[PDB]
Amino acid sequence: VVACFRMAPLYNLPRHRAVNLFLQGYEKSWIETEEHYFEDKLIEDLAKPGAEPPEEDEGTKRVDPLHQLILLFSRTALTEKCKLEEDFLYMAYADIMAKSCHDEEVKSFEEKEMEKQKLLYQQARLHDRGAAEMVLQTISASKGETGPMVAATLKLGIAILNGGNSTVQQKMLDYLKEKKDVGFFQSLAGLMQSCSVLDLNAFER
Amino acid sequence: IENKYMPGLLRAGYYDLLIDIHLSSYATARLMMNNEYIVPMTEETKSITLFPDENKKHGLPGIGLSTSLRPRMQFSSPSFVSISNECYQYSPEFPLDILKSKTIQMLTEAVKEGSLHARDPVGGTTEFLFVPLIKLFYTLLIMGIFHNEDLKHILQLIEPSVFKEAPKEGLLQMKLPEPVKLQMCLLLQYLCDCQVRHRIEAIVAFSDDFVAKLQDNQRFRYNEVMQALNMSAALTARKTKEFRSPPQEQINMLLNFKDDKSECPCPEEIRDQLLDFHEDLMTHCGIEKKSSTLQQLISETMVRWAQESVIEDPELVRAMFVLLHRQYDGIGGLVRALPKTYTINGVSVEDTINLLASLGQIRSLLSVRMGKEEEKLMIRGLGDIMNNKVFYQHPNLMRALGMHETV
Repeated sequence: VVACFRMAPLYNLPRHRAVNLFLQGYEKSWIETEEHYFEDKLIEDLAKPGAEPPEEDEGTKRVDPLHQLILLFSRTALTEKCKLEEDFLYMAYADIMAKSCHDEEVKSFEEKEMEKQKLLYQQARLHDRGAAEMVLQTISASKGETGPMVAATLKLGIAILNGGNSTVQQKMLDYLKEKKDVGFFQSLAGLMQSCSVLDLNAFER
Repeated sequence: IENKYMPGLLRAGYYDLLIDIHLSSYATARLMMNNEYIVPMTEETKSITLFPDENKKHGLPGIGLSTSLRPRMQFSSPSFVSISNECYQYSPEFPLDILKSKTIQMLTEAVKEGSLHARDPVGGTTEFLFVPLIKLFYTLLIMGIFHNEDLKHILQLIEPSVFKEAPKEGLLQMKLPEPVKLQMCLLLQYLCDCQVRHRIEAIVAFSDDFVAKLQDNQRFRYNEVMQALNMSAALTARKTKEFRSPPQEQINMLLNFKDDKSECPCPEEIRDQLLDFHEDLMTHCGIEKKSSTLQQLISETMVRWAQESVIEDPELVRAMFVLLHRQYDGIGGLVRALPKTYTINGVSVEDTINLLASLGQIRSLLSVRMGKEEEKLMIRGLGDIMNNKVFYQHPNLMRALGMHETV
């Protein structure tokens, strides 16, 4: 009975306060829930070579925009820094690339082979341009610090490694062997110690 | 500014000196406050709409009626003879209309001259011809002096086909150097920011009537509940649970008529209003053979540049891909702008603008090394902010402005 007077409904609130509250509520309830799927088309248009042989280049095959983006990210990872600074561009485009790969009642064998071929082609579009080395370089530069950088890099690695991709596994193993990178395994270990578990104190509090 | 036989290095130095002396401080202040939206509740604000006319075609970015509070222009006299610190404050005065006319004439001439690919660019190179000139144009446009027909003409110069009101090629397809492309990307990002500001203002305008009708029906429901309270005491508790839930919860529950669960006690017409406004907003954002829109134009231009040439400069690649992601993730602009969107009453406009000026001073003096006069400025600005009634009345605005982080 006294609750409605201890705290008033929306009609008692001033116009501007209610307007701000409605803006926040509309944002949270609608804008995130509205979802559009553009990753496949984006990563395919970026993969398309834009008529390079028609263009008056008279030279070797120029690198596609997706390859240039992957090279930019790889160079940023390889650059020596005291800390792996967060890059909004990376956390956006790595998510886009991972979505493009994983792209997700009984299925026939021909159909299942079809989704396998689709996944292989989508993983090829990325690990034919250096994504396998990129996802290792970012983890190595992380130096065992948990963050959104690793949270997106691991997702991209899983997306490109779905189904146990032998070509991608071989590419990562060869890259690690030829670079003799200890930082990758050091960062993996550090992430393992930084991983969290259940906390009775926090649960009780 | 105008001599065509000036050496390129001196031309760049002079276009830098002009910006630094006269038209840099206000540009910096407005650029810092560009990501914050305080929209007063005025009749001009209510008049704002997503689409200018009945057909759903985007208007030219920039032009229109914008009511968002922005930093105020005040320029000190160029007379430095007086030793007063009050007159030493602010930026020296300049004929900012002669400057804006000359810049437009200049870029108009440069578009025609460089298109023929002459062997004698102003300053000796296309970079010296374009990078400092476009940068002066970019600073003027950021400062916002360009308005209406001047912006229309400069948009025609940037791209005639896309911005045509309804064999000439705009700056976007001119085989531009990398430094020129970086400045063009900056201009395109500013245009996108203007579109996002227009979207936020239209959302605030729609809120004015939508929230009013929501409050009216929510109070009629309360009156019906309280008059039927005597009929059943058991039903009274579950009827009044909404009325005793916190106002944020009330907004959240009344705004669930999305999908088909329909748990909200929202009238059908109130549901239809937002169901139409949200569709119109998504159409404006592009979520749901020429490009005809800035978003499609940028999405074509960035990919065309990347396919055409291997961009050597990492910053150009970064800017191009950031802009492309902005075009392809328009909902992201909303999810990042709305949490920084605040609404104030008309009476509080003067106090809000004074508080914003004080905050602008406090935030802009972050970039200078600490000193005694800066200590006095910090203390005085903090005192003014404390004295402002807005600081007390609107803690949410204070938190969204990131003021505690600045201190």
